Amino acid sequence: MTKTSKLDALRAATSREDLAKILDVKLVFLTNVLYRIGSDNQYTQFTIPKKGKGVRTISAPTDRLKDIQRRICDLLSDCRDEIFAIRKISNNYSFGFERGKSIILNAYKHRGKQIILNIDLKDFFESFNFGRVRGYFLSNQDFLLNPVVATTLAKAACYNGTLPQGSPCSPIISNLICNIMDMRLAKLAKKYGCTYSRYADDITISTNKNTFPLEMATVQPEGVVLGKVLVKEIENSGFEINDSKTRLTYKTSRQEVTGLTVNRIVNIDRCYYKKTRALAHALYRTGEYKVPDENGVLVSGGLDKLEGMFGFIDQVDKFNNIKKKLNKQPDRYVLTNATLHGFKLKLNAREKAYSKFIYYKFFHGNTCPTIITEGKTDRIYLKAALHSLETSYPELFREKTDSKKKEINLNIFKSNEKTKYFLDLSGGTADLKKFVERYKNNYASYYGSVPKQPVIMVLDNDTGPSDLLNFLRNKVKSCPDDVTEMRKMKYIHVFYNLYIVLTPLSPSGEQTSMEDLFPKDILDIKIDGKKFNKNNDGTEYGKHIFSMRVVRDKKRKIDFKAFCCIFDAIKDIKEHYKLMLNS
Amino acid sequence: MTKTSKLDALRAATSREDLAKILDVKLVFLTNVLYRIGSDNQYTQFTIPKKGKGVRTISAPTDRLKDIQRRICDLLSDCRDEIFAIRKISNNYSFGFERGKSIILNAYKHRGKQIILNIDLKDFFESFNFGRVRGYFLSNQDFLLNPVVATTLAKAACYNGTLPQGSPCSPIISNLICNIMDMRLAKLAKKYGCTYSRYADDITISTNKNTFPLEMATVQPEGVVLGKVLVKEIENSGFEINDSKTRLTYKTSRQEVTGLTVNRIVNIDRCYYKKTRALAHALYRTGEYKVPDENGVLVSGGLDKLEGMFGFIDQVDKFNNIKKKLNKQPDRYVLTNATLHGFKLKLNAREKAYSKFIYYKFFHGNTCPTIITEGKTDRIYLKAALHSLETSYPELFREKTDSKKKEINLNIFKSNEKTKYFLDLSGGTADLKKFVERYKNNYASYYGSVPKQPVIMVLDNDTGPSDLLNFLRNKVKSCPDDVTEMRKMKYIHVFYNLYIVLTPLSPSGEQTSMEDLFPKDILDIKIDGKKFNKNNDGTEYGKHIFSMRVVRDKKRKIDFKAFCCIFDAIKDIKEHYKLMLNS
Amino acid sequence: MTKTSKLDALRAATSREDLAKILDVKLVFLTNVLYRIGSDNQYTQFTIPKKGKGVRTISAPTDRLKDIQRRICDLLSDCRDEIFAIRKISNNYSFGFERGKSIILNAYKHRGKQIILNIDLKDFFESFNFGRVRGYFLSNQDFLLNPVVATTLAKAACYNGTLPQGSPCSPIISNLICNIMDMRLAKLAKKYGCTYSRYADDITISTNKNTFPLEMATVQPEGVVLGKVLVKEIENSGFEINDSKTRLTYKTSRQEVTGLTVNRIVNIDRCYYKKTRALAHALYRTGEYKVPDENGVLVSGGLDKLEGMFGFIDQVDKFNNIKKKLNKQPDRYVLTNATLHGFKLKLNAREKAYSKFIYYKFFHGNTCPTIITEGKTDRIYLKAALHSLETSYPELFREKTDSKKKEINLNIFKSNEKTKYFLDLSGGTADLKKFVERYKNNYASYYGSVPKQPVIMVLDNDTGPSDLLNFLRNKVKSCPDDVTEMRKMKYIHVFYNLYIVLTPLSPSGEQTSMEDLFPKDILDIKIDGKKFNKNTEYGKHIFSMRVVRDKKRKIDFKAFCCIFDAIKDIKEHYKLMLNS
DNA sequence: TATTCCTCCTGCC
RNA sequence: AUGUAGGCAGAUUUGUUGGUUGUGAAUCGCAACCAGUGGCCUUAAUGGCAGGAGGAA
DNA sequence: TATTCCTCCTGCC
RNA sequence: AUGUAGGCAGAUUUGUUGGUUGUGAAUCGCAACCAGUGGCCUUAAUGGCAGGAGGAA
DNA sequence: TATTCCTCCTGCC
RNA sequence: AUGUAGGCAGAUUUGUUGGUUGUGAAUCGCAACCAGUGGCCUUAAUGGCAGGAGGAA
Repeated sequence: MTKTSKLDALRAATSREDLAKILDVKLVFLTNVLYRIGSDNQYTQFTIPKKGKGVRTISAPTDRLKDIQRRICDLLSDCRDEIFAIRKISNNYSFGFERGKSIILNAYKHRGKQIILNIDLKDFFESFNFGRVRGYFLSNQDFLLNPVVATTLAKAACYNGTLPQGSPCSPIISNLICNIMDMRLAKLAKKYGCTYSRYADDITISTNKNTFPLEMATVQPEGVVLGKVLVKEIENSGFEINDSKTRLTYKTSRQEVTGLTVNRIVNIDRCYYKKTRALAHALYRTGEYKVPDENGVLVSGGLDKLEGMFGFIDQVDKFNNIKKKLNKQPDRYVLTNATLHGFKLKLNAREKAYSKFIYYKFFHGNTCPTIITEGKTDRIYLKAALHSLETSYPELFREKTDSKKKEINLNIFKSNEKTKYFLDLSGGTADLKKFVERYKNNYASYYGSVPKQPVIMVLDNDTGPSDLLNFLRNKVKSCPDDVTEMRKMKYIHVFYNLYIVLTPLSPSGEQTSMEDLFPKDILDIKIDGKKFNKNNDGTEYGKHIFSMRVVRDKKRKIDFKAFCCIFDAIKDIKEHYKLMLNS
Repeated sequence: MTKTSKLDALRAATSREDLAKILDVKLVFLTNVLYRIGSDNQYTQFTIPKKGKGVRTISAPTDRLKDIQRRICDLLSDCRDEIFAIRKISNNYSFGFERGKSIILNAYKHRGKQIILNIDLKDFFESFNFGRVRGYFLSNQDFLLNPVVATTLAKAACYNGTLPQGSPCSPIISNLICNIMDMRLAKLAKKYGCTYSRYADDITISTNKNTFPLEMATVQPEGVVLGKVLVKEIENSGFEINDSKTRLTYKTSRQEVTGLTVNRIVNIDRCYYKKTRALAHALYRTGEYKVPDENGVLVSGGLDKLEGMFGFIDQVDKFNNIKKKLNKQPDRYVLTNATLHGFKLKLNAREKAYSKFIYYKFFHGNTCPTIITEGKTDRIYLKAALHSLETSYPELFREKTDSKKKEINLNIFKSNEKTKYFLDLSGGTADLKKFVERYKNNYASYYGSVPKQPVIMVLDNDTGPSDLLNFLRNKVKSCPDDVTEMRKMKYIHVFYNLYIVLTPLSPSGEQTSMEDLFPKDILDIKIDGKKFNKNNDGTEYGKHIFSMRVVRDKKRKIDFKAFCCIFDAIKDIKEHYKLMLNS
Repeated sequence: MTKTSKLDALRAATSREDLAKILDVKLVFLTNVLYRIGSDNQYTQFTIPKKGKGVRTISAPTDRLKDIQRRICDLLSDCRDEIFAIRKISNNYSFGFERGKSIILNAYKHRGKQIILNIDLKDFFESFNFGRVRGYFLSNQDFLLNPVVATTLAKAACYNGTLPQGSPCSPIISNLICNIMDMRLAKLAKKYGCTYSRYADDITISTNKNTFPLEMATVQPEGVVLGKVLVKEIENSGFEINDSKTRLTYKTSRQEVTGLTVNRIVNIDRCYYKKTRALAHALYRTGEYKVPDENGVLVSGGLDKLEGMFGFIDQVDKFNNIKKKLNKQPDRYVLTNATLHGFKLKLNAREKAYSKFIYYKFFHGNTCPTIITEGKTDRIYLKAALHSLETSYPELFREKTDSKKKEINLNIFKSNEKTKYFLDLSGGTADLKKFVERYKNNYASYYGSVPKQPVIMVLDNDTGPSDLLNFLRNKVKSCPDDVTEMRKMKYIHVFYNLYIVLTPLSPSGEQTSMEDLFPKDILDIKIDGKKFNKNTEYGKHIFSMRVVRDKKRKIDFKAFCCIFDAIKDIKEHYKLMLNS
């Protein structure tokens, strides 16, 4: 329990009652799912098409066997972690279905190697039969389970005397039983001077030798023929080889480990990144991009899918950056210390494409108005205020599938390290000034596309926006005469779709920030006997604690009367932009 | 004819009358040249020696036949261009005698290939016999000329059976009839993974394989043996292979395509550039260099023989610069804010030698005074004046070849993009001040040789050189504690051979420019109601329009008398420098 | 004396008296040493252990034959230099025991080569028998010595039918007699396209070819086998080949020429440099490092040993730096806008380690206080003052060998180009300000080690150190509060072990320097009728060289005790701080 | 011739 | 007023792979640099693992 | 299954 | 109130050489890049040469 | 042992 | 005063190719880096093509 003695609890168990307690399910429910309704009668088969005529068949547990198997998976994952701790070892050979392991680390193991050999195991899960699972639980030290517990686990895991593909616990059991082959193959590889790794049923054996060892594989004119020692090592561990998938790749072609290039660095497939580039280009250009859904029929993809692809590329990009940092050797020379558009000089071409896509997502292809604020707390204030006045502004909300789960119809931009890296927007005022400065070129970079929604920058009055106001006056000149009239106006219209909303002044014309919009009954509340500092100048608590324990604290019953103004402005802006699209 | 239907006119031609009309020559003259006087009785043979005591014989036509053949060459070149346009193809395989093609593009085709194969065709022009020329004009589907026109073209184009080397129309006919072999060899090369190109009779076949294809050529233990397929392709097209000139070159030796190195980039032969470097060095030291003549005895060789070699090298340098600009790999950089002598860091060694030579030509090895004037209109005024007062100043003129053509004996320096690139003289005041700054080092860089002529810097009085003069009194000390008195003498001697000449001051000593020298009668002469803005800084015609119209145009007979001061100063400077040299 | 005439004098000599006069010894002593007392009886014999089962035996002259052979060695070295000069040639195939030649140049001859062949000659000196030396001295042009002189030289230079390993003259004689094989092998190597060099008995033949010429050496299953041509060219020159030492090295292994890596540049062995790095690290962490001795037991080892190791590495570093300077590549680019710690951007890793060691030597692990100054003559003034006041301050002195060799215990820091390169201390005041700025980080860099001695910056009064005083007021703030009283103290405590000592301020308050501390009469001294410039004039250099340095006048140091008592007060203060 | 939980997307197997 | 004539098209236009980087009206091209002319799997969930984008408390 | 000594240390052979 | 069972550890975790550069609580590791999967010697003085750190006249 | 001509020079074939 | 002798000169000094870059009292050399130890053509107009240097209109 608590990542300390789950394995001890499992070993101590002597009956299905103990096992049911460990899994945290009733004994009646467990033995009803497993035995009353035989586990062999709770699997549905589906198919994944394969280009090689046939298809890949997946057996999946129905509803409740799946829950029991997920519990077994959690138990066995914790047990494996504890075994690793006890034996004082680390996972260096298995990457497939392992916690803390990814395809990136598996590829990194073989980065830059002269020759790479790829083997695939035939019918990986069908090879783990019921006898093998039960025998592993009975015989392998560190488990040595009592017969009843081991048999119950084996029956809850297996379908037709083998591990099904779609069972949640099959991955971990496969890892546990394939550790034997892992160690044998690691010994063999180290013997013949090769790096070895596995990812599910995908074995990679690389070497820096110019010729692969003859005991591992030879390149006959017929093709790649695995050596007898390696083949017998794999077959003596109870697995077969898919002879039609054995590859031997030299440095002069693309060396791929589990989908990633390893010729020089761990990289994405160039074809994949270029296709993501082209899909983003198509989205910017017309209004969308098309992908095949099931049978080659081109259907429009969503922003979610393209963002997921870009994030997949960015995972490898970020890994490479983190690795490059540890090697960076300081150098001489200087530059402009970044300028307008000078923050993209540090970015890749892939990272430049991702930056452009993120900017599009937030400011050019946004499907709802995007609100930019000037800090980490204005977002919480705006969200709370809009939630309180939901009925006052119905048009600022969307509707879910008839469950009263209404959501805010806005993109409240959240600035963090990632938007600082890609967009150059960490929430500072200088950052917003540079944002406005570059807005023209950023807008132009999207192939004449016209955003359908406005981008509203809601920020304080006279507190932060002074240089920005000077820039607006001296450069934009969106109005015939504007010096301080827009310093006190319902809103502003800077550029194509960019608007700015300043916090309304007091009746006396005072310069009031966003927090002044709360009633006086709330600004004076003391948390732990600490006076709420006015905004942040200062025994006192800053705006962070104010937002966390006052504004978001719904029990305090904060009335957002003097917030309606701001929301009203946004509403009007929406209509205004529509008129622009109608003119 | 619109650059599209000259081929149409040739097709429509049906008699010698139509051909003569197309050529724009009287029919009687054409028939006289071709028939009354045998075309074979209008040729002269001369020789070019060959390394192996050999002879390259050239048959060249006389003037009357050469004019007709030049007209035919122009006609057929237009026809070839129109055929290329019509078939919607480009010229990618032929470079020898082609418009818009050079050896640079020929070499660029093979810029970095692993193996080059060079073949040369024996007796290239003696294989285009009369039958081939006449038949090509008869049968090619783009010509299908009437038999009489084709016969007359082949008669004019041909010496006794075959094309003569020296005929103007032989090259274009060679290209037209060698396109057949070009296509055949292009197909053959594409089959065996090789780039193919031709330049006259110089065939290059390059490949990136480490072994040249066995069917194209092999390296036997006797030399290069051409594959039977390639030999048969060349011979079936009616050409012979000069077996003594077949070469196969690896990247370990110099790979040459029509005179240029193609190992990594398209470059000049290193020996040639080094020899040009040495020739310029000899010129700087002793005032002359020596190159062999026809008889074998060394002779001086002028500044135009050199400076043609420099231009030949600069052609390749400029081509490479353009390509680098195309790629340019933009990234961070800091040039250290530039400096004196900092403009030469962007130049490679070859361009540095060229820039040094240009500076020697214009400021250290002049055969006559060099006049440097800021801008681009002052030299126009100076040339017009010096032409107007030719009688007044005979010593400022030199005679031409035979009867009489007197010309300004002064290098009126012209500033342009090339001068800014190589010398850092774009025609501004700042560049002129930097020129004066560097003059001492530039003078010292020429191995102690003393210029034989002055360098006169003609400038307006204090309007632009306000800063320059400060330098002359802050670092140079050219005058004894002079600040504003120096703006009152007809000439100034900065140092060495560098003199300055400011515009004479007005009667009241007011600041003035050389433009004010023009009489005020012709000052306005406004045309179309637009006044001529003298300073072009107050739709008023600028300084260029005024210069062209008023100054360059005759029929006004401008009274050039205010410019007599500048020429008097030039005479005084010449006398001063002559006296100084005699010291 | 007249190296060119020595060759003529030797080849003109005809009697043992002439040879003795050339060697500058009395004929009686020479002939008594060489003949009366057997030359074979004046040789001690000692062994050096070998890694294998063998041992290297060395026979060395006792003490007097050693002197005779030293004179002969100098004579023959001058003769060889003259023979090089007259022949209008230079040495290119031998680096060995040759003047002006080193292992660095020997390795540089073979720098980027594809394959390196290393041969070692067996029993090098044992192959130069007496007959061979005499025959060379007799029948070789450019010497053509009289048989008496040649026989005397051979008798002096030879053990029983051999050249002693420990004889001060065996090196040069071996070089002269191996020149024949040098030319033969140089021509042979040029024939087959190879660089050839010899260093004593270490022959290196290198080629840029990917296959070594079959006539020179070939790789068979047995190993490396030298070709017949090369083996005969060596054997017919009267030398043997140590076959077990023959090596052929491709670029995929460490290519070593006389101890140095050759693969890409001339470099130190990486294992050696890393070992020195680790030894310095152990010295910084603990109080000392350890190294094995002859008997196989670890011992402390002094700063001298580690300093020598670092200097050996720095020799190659400096050679590479000079070559890189020669090649160079002009360009424009900012260099970190100078700033602090930027001077280490020009140093590579080895040079950074050496710089750290030098800084530790002079400021952290110093065994005596280190005096820093702002100029070259300040330290001379302090040294003269301490030498004159030896009896007054025995506490600032130590016995080197106790043989009345008492010497200044104060480690008076001296500045030069090397300290500017490795420490950024050229003596300028701004450099001292930067030094005080960096002192904190430099102190922290030695793994919490506590210095055992102070470090005193002796400067003048508010003349140049004004920047230092401003920095101390606006930063550090050792004292709670000060405006200008810092200029008037016995000493100032700045950091852990760093102190500043200003001169005794004038009673009226006028700023003073080292010169003002001298008596008025001493400052007024004039040489060649020239007054001494405060800062027809004399600079500080002449003042120091002729006035302070020269004890002819028994010059008096009056305003020099005060700084000495200040130094002793600093010593006591730091001792108390350590004992705190 | 700040640390949970709950939707959706990507990728590998 | 003119003034002989011998063979053109196997009918027509930028060889190619990979990797790294940059860039482009881009579901893929182009340019540079490095290495080349072996072979080869390739519509991966509803599950595991590693991530990504949001929303609530 | 600055030009002479003296002491010490390093490295190669 | 619950409910069959047929094979695991040949018992357990980061293959390796050289060069260059950087770096590290370090008598040796680690990372980057380059080239790879041949062989091999190593206790180097009291002598010579090449240097380094100082002290004195 | 202005966009037209004219002169000269370089290079390739 | 003196204080024995056994063979060297095959008689003399920086192996070399190409590319790229830099540089030099230079018709060529030198240095760095990259790749090596195959072969080999070379006096190119008065013609064509591609350029360069100038002058007039």
